[PDB]
Amino acid sequence: MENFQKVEKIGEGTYGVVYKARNKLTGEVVALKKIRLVPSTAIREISLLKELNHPNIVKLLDVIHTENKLYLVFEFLHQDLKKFMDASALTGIPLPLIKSYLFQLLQGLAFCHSHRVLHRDLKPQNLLINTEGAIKLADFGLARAFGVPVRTYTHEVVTLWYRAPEILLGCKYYSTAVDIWSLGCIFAEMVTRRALFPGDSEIDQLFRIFRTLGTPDEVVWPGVTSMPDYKPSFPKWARQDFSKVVPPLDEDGRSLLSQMLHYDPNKRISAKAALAHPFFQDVTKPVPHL
Ligand SMILES: Brc1cccc(-c2cc(NCc3ccncc3)n3nccc3n2)c1
Repeated sequence: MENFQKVEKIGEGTYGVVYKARNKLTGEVVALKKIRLVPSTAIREISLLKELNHPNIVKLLDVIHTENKLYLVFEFLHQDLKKFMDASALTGIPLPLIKSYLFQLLQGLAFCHSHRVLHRDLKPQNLLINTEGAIKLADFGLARAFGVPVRTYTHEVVTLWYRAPEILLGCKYYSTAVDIWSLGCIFAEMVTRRALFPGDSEIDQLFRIFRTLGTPDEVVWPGVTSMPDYKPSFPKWARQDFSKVVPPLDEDGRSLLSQMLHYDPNKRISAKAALAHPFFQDVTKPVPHL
């Protein structure tokens, strides 16, 4: 905390304020995250993340716990995907770059998932990009450490847009499939230049999902009608063709996206199988203009 000079507020994250900072001694530029409460379970979970190192995962440099306050020190990246998508609304991200980013994000997932660590709150705001054509996932593993609240510490609404349907339907246990759902929602958003499912409450989110993909049933999703927040009185909507949902996307893309958005989490494609999908046959790594 005093080992760091604040350079600038980046924003108010899920768990606290996020700062760009400089290591006062070493001069290293880092992202400093304050985690508002701390519990031994959290400290032990966090420490395990220091080993979860991968080029597509923002590096956890240190955990500082002093005076019952908690700070996480990460590798700093200059830009996130949400700002990048906004900045390129006029023209859209070129497909070769969307493809490269999707490819790298799936690599990040495949790595963490193989160590059985989930993100659970993937969203454009925590996908970070550099001037080298790289993209990295920020805040991996934190949801398991600190929970995911409804409001941030500054009362901002945590988005539901990328939340998997099994969460919304009140599953007690999350699998890695929840991240593949979020990431498919982001893939669709990069392609169309519009969020796929911009829900503004849990039921609005669910009902937006049903409107596009069909109200799930026992045929598409064995066991769905027995989940805690499922109701027989949900309206029954018919599925739309993906040709209509993500129009410009080619047949490989639409086929991969559909597998990433399968209702049944057990059927939803894994990150590892997604990397082998023919969509990625001609993948390259362009530099974004930035
Ligand atoms: Br607020 C908020 C919510 C979720 C993630 C981040 C965030 C942003 C960046 N940098 C992107 C950025 C930097 C400066 N200004 C805007 C965005 N970094 N870099 C390392 C971790 C990290 N976490 C910030």
